[PDB]
Amino acid sequence: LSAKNAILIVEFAKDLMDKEGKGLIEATLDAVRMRLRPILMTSLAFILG
Amino acid sequence: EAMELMEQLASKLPTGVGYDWTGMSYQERLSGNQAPSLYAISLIVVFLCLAALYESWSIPFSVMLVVPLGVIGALLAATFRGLTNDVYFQVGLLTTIG
Amino acid sequence: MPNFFIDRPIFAWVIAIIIMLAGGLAILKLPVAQYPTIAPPAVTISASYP
Amino acid sequence: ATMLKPIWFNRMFEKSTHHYTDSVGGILRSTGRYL
Amino acid sequence: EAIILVFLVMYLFLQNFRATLIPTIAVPVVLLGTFAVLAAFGFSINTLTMFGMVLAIGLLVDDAIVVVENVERVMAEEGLPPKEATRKSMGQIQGALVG
Repeated sequence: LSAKNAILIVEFAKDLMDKEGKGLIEATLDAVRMRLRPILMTSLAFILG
Repeated sequence: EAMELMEQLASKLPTGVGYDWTGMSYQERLSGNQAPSLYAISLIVVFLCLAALYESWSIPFSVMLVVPLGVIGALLAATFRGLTNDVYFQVGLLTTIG
Repeated sequence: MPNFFIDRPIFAWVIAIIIMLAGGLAILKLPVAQYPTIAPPAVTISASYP
Repeated sequence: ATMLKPIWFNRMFEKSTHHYTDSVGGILRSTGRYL
Repeated sequence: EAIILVFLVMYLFLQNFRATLIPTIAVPVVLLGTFAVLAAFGFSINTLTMFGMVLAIGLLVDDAIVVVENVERVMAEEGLPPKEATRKSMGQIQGALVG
């Protein structure tokens, strides 16, 4: 599971890091940190289950 | 219809005398009633496959309700000749509806 | 091609019903047990001499 | 793609994600010894 | 309880009747299919399979949500008609799911 979330994060970063070339640090963290919705929802569901 | 009579006659025997079924009777009892369920599941699978081939849910009915037209000929011929409902007749109905 | 199925919802729906029906039929016939056959098979020989 | 149509806790979620981005940037300023 | 509770939390998050039934109808299909696959291999239903599967339901709902929420987020952000938005989106996320 933890590997799956890590892979999601790194793939989302690299998608615009390589195909778009938006940035290296200052432009990738901003576009990646907004993906905290699914991780939090899934963790909440799994613990509550 | 004779099975209920047979068990009714089995019910009034003296104590210590039980009943059992052997041979083809045991096979018939063990097989159970699965032909109507098989027919229903085949019907459902055919409906689903047809609706897959077409798109609308109503179009498959036009093909699905053509069975009796072909079935009528098989029964007419069977009654005229004096046939019996055996496996060859069943596979004949199957290929005709196909 | 998961781009072809967008304008053909019925195909996905019918394969869904197909797998649902297969699963239900498997469930109805499968027997419920406790544990698998997890043990070393053994053969026992018994003799008596009163 | 078929059944979806376009047509009070959201502000707390916006605050929390803004705080999360702020903390991520703050910890990313140095890293290194904290690692 | 797991399958009802996941719907409850997803309704709490998304807050709309639409776009919430998709995982709750995807999960039973996967459940029945896993039962059928286990039947095909000759295994029986016992405690171990149930425990493994109540372990795996988390990754199943994960696989559902990673698609549905991605689609919802992109169609909300892009301000575009749903058809081509979802087209571009699944085209973009297919490789990541495969990997």
